[PDB]
Order: sequence, then structure tokens, then C-alpha cells
Amino acid sequence: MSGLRVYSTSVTGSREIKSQQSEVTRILDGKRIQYQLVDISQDNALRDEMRALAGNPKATPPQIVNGDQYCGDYELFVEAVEQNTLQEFLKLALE
Repeated sequence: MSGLRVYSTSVTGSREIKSQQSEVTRILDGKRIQYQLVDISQDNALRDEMRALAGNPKATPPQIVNGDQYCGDYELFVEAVEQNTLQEFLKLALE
């Protein structure tokens, strides 16, 4: 059983972060995906829970997670669809 929980910021804090979260959900939304959104903006616990499990207190709201592990981030995911690599990060070639 493999799930997908993308992190984001509902309340939003910065003015640029909104541009990132939008681009992320934009692609997924257009793809008509049924993934959840683990927004840390809800509870502060998610903030100190994501940075910990992520092993990096420099990350950002946009973070792709597969269940309970660090799947990727904004740069990665976005850096994939660009060259059509998104699969290598999503399906990882499960043909």
C-alpha cells in the first residue's frame, strides 16, 4: 500500500510560497489526481513534524511524501515533469 501526501500551507505565510504551492497543485489538479494535502499550516505540530521526518529544517511547505518517508520536494517534482521525468519520481517505471 503506497500513498501520497503532499505538504502545503493553507494560511500561507510568505508571498512567493503561494506561487510554488499553486504550481504544484496546478499540475496535479490538471492531471485529475485524487491525492491528499498534508498542510502544516493547520497545526504547528505538522511544522515540527515535517521538518523532523524530512531531516532538514530548511525545506518548505511543498514536499512530496509517500506514506511516511521523504519522497521529494518542489524542485524535484517540478524538475521532473519538465523533462517528462515526473514518472521516474511518480511511477518510477512500474511497467
